[PDB]
Amino acid sequence: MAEKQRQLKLQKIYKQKYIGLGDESTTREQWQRNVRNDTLNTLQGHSASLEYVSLSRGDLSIRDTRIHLLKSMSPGYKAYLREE
Amino acid sequence: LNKDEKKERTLSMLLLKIKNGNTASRRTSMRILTDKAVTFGPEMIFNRLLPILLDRSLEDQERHLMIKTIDRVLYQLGDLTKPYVHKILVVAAPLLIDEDPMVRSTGQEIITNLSTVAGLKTILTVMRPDIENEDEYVRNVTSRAAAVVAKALGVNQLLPFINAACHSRKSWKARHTGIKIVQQIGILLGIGVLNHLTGLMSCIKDCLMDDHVPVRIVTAHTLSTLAENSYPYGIEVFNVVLEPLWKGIRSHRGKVLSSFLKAVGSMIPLMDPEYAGYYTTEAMRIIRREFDSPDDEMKKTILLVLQKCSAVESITPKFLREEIAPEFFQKFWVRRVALDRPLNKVVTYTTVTLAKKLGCSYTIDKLLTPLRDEAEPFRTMAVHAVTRTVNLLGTADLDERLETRLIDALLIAFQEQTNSDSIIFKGFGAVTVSLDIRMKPFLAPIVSTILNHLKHKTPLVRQHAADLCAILIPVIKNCHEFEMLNKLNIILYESLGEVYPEVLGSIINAMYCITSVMDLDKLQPPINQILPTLTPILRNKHRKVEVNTIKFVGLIGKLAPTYAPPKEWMRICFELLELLKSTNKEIRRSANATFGFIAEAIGPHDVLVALLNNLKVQERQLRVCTAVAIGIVAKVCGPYNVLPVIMNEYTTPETNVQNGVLKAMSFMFEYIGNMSKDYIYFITPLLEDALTDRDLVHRQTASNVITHLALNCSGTGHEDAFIHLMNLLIPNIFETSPHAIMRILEGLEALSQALGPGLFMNYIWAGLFHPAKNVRKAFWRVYNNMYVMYQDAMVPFYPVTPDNNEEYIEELDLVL
Amino acid sequence: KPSLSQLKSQVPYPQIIEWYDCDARYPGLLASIKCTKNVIPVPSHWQSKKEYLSGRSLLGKRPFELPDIIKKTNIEQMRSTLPALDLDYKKLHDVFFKIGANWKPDHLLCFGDVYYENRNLFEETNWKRMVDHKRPGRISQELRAIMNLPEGQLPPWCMKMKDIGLPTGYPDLKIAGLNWDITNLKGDVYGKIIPRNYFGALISFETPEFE
Amino acid sequence: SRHQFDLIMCLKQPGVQTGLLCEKCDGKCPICDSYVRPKRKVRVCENCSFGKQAKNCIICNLNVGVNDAFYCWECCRLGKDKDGCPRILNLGSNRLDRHFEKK
Amino acid sequence: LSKGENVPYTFQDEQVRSNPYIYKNHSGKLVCKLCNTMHMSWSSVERHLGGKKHGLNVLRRGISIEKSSGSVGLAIQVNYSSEVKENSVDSDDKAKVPPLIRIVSGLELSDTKQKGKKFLVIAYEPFENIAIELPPNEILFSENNDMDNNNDGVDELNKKCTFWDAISKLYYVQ
Repeated sequence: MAEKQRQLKLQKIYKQKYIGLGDESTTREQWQRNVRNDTLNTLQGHSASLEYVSLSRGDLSIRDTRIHLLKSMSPGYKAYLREE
Repeated sequence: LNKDEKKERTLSMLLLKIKNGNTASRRTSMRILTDKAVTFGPEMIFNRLLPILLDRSLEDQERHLMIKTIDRVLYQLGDLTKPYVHKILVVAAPLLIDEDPMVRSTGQEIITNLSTVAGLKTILTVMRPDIENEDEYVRNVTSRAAAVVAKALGVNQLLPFINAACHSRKSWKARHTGIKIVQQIGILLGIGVLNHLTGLMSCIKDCLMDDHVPVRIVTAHTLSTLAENSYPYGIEVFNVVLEPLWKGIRSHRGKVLSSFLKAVGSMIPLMDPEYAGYYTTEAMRIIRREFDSPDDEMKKTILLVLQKCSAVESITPKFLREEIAPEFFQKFWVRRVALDRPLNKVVTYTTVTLAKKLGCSYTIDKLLTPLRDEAEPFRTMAVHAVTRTVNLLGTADLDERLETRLIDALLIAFQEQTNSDSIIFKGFGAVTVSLDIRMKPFLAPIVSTILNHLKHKTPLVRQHAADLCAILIPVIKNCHEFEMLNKLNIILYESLGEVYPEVLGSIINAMYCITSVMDLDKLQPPINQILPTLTPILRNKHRKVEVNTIKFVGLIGKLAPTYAPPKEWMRICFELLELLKSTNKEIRRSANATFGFIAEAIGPHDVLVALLNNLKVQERQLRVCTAVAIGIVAKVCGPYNVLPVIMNEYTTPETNVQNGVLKAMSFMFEYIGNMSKDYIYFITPLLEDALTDRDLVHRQTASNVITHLALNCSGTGHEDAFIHLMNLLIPNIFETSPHAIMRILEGLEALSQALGPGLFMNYIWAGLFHPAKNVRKAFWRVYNNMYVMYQDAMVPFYPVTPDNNEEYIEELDLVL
Repeated sequence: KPSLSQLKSQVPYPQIIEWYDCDARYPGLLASIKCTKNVIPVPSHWQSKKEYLSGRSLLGKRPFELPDIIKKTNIEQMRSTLPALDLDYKKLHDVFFKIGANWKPDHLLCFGDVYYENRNLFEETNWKRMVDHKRPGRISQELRAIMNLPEGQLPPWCMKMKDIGLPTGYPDLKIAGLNWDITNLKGDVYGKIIPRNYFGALISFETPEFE
Repeated sequence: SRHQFDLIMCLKQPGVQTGLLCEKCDGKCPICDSYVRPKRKVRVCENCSFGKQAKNCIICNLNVGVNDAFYCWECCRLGKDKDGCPRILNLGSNRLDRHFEKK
Repeated sequence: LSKGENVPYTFQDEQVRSNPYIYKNHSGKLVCKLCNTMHMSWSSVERHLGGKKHGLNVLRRGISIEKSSGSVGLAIQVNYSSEVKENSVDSDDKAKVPPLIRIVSGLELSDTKQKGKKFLVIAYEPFENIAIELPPNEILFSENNDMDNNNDGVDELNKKCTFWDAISKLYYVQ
């Protein structure tokens, strides 16, 4: 009882720090987003993996791939490209 | 009725067992409430429970058992109506003023729980009729209660409430108490007041101007608390209030002068160097004028300002010595000061702060008149100022004359002390450490008085005679008076059959200080004649003797193992193994450390058989404290010596041995940190039987071996023994019990580092969704522990394909 | 709530999906994860109210047997656990380092093997030990006594093998008196099957020395 | 605390100041409560600093502190090091209940 | 509380036990091997052996065993007490029940060593059971001796060929 209700309290504190921590009832929609935002963060973050993506895209400057990856963290970046 | 009249008894029976009941009774009736609190009507609980707390009969033991039930009930239900929120605060809030802090906190623990339960809107409705109340005590209570609410919910939500009360022209008293709410907001929030300081300042300034003096005074204190709690940062918000203070200082005198100066005194350190020099030299005029004020309220304010000013750059240390200092020591060091404690703490602290600006040699110069004074309680005050100063000051400043006069003052003030206190020893010991090589000439007569006081009848004086040897030893070795060292040592040896345990403990302590410093060969008794005199002392019960002895015996195990013959070390290993029944901890901890010192000396195998024969014993401390010692014997003498003897002992069919052999293996794998790799492969079959076994405690202790064994053997390349060890754990994921399941999660978190997140997550993706809400609930704990350790390390491994999710990321399929 | 027949069509390994997977909040996803390349199924003792470990297997579990390498150290005799030591420190160190350097437990477990409640590894370990030792063309003394088949005599299925042929599954089996000289019928044998450096070869092997 | 379940840690962003431990709680990791093999100094947040509170042990928060508090090696490998301020706020059920029974 | 018995460990490879079910596992706990219960103490066990669940599992095992296992004839004359000890028990508790015989296969014994022959067991409440080995596959196994009268008593064997002189306490069997 006293322990189990500590457990709740840390769940809400870890979720604030480290963002995506599922609990139990987590929408597939909800979980997927967190998998998408860590991949985008890692692809941009390591300077190897930013090159490798930049060259493969044929994007003009490494910097533009980096913003392509961060705007993708938004849901309305798919729509925004389509309206161009 | 007759059915539901039964619940009406059960609660009244439970509430009876809790309040008055056997310790094994109430412990079962608390378990029943915390589970069943929901099904019983909160009306029935509170209406029955709360009236008890209003009788005049209940004892403090009985009251805190009732409050602990309110706190455990409020934690669950979570939706509570207003009639009881008024009742609960009638009971809970008067705790906040109670004498001792243990009660003060458990009262505060309620209101911060109630604040979330009952929500923001409800409580603030219950305070409004209460703050306008006429009664004083009720207002003093809910200043402290509404402030506790403020921290829990955040002050901004509660701020317009205060602003309504403080700025209220309706009632005078709402202004007053609305301002006290600002203190206990500023006191609770501590430094964090700050960002809220602007909103709070709405209340203080305008509420300051009130024609009622008792309001005028309160704000002057609520500023000094906001000023201090803020510290360096605030000033920009306190300029608005700085003007009306002075016109209040330059006139009102009385007790309004005591409060305004406290405010202005505590704004100074947060002023700029430009102003801070100005206002103090302004204020230092006022203090000089108020030195003669017999009031207490003013003296507490005069000390605050003297205390604050020295820090400010503008005043020079010359100005102090020329004026402020001589008019200080003569007025504030009167013997009437030393008597009352609340104003002693201030004067010494004020003296100590002035000692920075003042040359150290200046303050110590002025403290010689009180150190030589006739009154006892006044010599003790002037010692605290030197000792406190002494750590604070370096003794390099003192000319030779004060260095001689200081030590004569202390010896005297040492040898008339009545009450037992640490202050004289630390003080007389912070002086010696500073000037140590210079101490040589003064060290002859001091040691004569130690030898004179060890013959004295009153047992306190034989404590302080021996307590002051333990301090001088590190001084003496620098001095080189080794013969004295051997003179003190023998004299401490012949006294070592004393009666009083308080005194006998401290003699051993001085024996321990002489022994470590001195040449091992030299000691007079010598060592081989000393140690057999200690072994019968280990059986002395008490504690001061057990602790100080165990540290002395273990010292010899380090420094001179070869003296007592090994059958004597075995006589000690039994006397210690009986001694860790003790209730103290530091005993049990030092007793285990000295098995390492003996195992190094004589041998591990003679000692282990003594320990493993002791795991059969029932009582838990004995089995855990043997399990530690086997861990310690392993580290010191090597695990290869210990481990096959422990793996054999595991076969015995008694269960308590089989945990004690698994617990011993936990300890020994954290003490040999990195080693551990050589030994795996041997223990995988021993942890094979444990995680397979039926009873839930083996599956707990072996998984507590895996946590130690995985962390520090990771990256070694075992890794096929950790998949084995994993294959056995994961089926324990569904296990309940609290001690079992956290030990298993720790194992799974640690095995993540042996395997890696990818190879480990293969077990966990599957049931992370799952239909079962329970299987699902258990895997998500494990996943959450993994996600914290690895966020970017999981990203390659997610089980995600372009069709399996909508968006995916198209840049993961790009190939250059 | 899609019927499992609908749900087993999506999946490359339809034999995993079960009646209950249909009821998941997001079956389409669970079915795809569950059938993903390396994921291992959740332990099966959920839905069992038994509490994972309950008796029937556990009543008969044997107490513990020290690994053979350790048993060489003689401790089994010095301290009799069922139902002072004069141990030698150089000997003990070598057991863990020099002699038992590479020793690894006999079976261990593999990547996907979870431990289900009724499984017993003590059988499985012997069955590996059995297959490697037992063989076609040789019969142990113990079995010979049971069969009443003295050394040097062809087994009783000899006549039928002459009629019907050699074992369908042992094309390279030679049997004395059939397709191997009868003088090879000797002792416990009557037949026989008769048909690097890995870049990192260490080329020297040196354990850490105690002295 | 590892064994006493009611106590609530702080878990805020650590500042620059070091936690302290009393003689009794000395040599303990504030997370796992192990006496062995320290690694890193603890660092507590501002709002656990300020006045009288800063001096008290960061475990019992009752007795006054003297030595620094370190994280053990094992809690620095797992990373529980850098969660946050490792300071216990409430005094807990065990400490109170001893207190009242004695008197 | 154990009445001095050695309750054996579960691994010891069986001194007839007082009962025979209770053991001790690889740990020290006590266990019923029928009921698969774990017990803390001898006091607990005596509660179980006196319980209603340990009653049932004996009956279930009872059934489970009871479902599987011009010539010359033999005659046995079994004599019983001469009102020596039967003077303390006369409360019409099966006192009217005569001795009973059954043919048992040696395939099941407390020791389970050798077997392969039958026994003509004879039992009476107070006295101890008695057996007689029957190597011959069949002797005196008659063919419709009487004219098919149906009072099964216990079985065809008992009514067919037994006599109980209850007045003299002599049980004849042939």
